[PDB]
Amino acid sequence: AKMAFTLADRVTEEMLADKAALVVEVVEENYHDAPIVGIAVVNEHGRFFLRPETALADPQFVAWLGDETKKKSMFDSKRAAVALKWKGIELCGVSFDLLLAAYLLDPAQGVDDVAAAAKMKQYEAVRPDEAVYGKGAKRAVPDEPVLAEHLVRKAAAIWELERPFLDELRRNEQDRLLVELEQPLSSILAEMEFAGVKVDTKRLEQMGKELAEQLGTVEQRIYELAGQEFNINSPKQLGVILFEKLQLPVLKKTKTGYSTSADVLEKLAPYHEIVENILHYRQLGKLQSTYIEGLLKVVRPATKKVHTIFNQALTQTGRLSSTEPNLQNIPIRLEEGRKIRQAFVPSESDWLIFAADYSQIELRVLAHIAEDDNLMEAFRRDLDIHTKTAMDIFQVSEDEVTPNMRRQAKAVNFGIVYGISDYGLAQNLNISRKEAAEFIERYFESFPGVKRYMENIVQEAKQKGYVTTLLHRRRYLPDITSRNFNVRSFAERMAMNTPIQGSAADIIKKAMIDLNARLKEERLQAHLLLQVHDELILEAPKEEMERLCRLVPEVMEQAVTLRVPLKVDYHYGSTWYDAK
DNA sequence: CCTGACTCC
DNA sequence: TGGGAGTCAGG
Repeated sequence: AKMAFTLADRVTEEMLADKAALVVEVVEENYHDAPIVGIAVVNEHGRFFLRPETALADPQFVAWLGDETKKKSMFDSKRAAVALKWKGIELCGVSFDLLLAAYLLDPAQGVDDVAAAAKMKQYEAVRPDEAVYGKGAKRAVPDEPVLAEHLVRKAAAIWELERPFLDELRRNEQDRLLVELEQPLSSILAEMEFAGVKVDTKRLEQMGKELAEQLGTVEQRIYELAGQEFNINSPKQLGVILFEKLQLPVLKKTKTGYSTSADVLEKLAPYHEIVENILHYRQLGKLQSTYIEGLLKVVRPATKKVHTIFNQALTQTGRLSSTEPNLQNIPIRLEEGRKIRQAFVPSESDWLIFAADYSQIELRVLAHIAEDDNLMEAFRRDLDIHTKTAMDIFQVSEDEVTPNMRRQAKAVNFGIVYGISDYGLAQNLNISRKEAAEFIERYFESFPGVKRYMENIVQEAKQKGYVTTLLHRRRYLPDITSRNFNVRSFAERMAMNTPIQGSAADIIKKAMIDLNARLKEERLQAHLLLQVHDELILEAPKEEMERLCRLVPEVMEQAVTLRVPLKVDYHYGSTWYDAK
């Protein structure tokens, strides 16, 4: 705990070396248009702290930040990059991101500050951010000498930890996953977040006004049916109405009381008509609270854009997540909610939304990894995979598959990927459990390679302690040999599912990198707006639709080569709603 | 604050 | 007794 550093008043030349650890500190969790509170640089020549007002107005330092040949090691470079974009400054030459390095080494550690990464290599000459800034209403930037030391210690940590982290990644055969996939993707996500998505607020506000009316009507219908007013949004009060007043059967309990889950309420419809009304109300209520009000609260009013933050270092499987607002859970399944998408529009006149989605990428990945002959052959023929499973399960010709049979078979196909049990499948489909069990037993008899994969992958997890994806992402599963059935079983389902979900994540991430390259190469104005796990959303001048119709699916389908084809569907239109 | 509701993949 | 997420109101 004896670290010399220079608290500089102006920028000097020795601060602009062609390799440095750089800290551009943004303390607000949402870094969009957020203040930069301080800057640290550590390099061959020493350690430096700079005041943003100085350094970000210094044409020399700004030149250095944007010089691609001046290499920077950072932690969470996307945060710095975006915060600098809001200040009108370009950051290039980031060659190492410790956040992403830590994430690839072990997603379970939940590393979100430099101290937590440093802990992976027993480096303790740096403090947690929460310790320096405090939490909640106590959160605050400390006095300059304290801030400065903290920023410098974070930079010094990055400086000393780069080699050890790269050394383990390389030993794990994950170094390319970092340098050629995650770090390039970070820059692309930075572009997407900063560009944002334009919102039709007049349309959203009108929809909210009508929703309020409808909510009120449904609400009063519910009180009439219930014979009493209560808070419908309180599972506790609801549970009293349903299971005590109306004496409906109790199908499930949770740790706190009667369950009122959608699954449960659906099964109560043969008993009382009120449950259907209540489901409708809770649906409409979430629309109003989250997709009207919540969304309007985060729109930047002068530009009418919303700027999500894609968390790249959070999920245990390699997926992104999306926050403040979450733009990866915009309604689509019910027409009532789907119309929310009418409010998501192009950012320029005479532009259109272009949405491209992988068809059944998880099942194609399963087919590939399990190398199951019958499943691979179906995909090579582009036979409807749900129709095919229905034929095997029910043992019928293709022309005998009722839409109900296909409905059930779809539930089987997707459920196998999550390790569904017969209980779960019976409840999902609301069918006989004896029958549900027979569906699963017949599925594995028809796709024996999948059965072998599920057995082999759990054996692998037990022997190695972790499972891996196509592009060498890992997930450690230290509970896989627990003597406790629930704990062990959950870990076995993670072993089964993670190579599937995680490889699908790998593939779309690489597609984004390849797509951006192709877009720039061809000087197209089109650009990415969102990723939604197995979907990519873009906007572009209307003139460019013809090109994207060929280019986007092609790049997505060719991202990796599997033993089965990848297939991508696509649509475009005047709003996200219309891109279907 | 957690829990259980809704939303998405 | 179904894998991975985030936000919301109620309590």
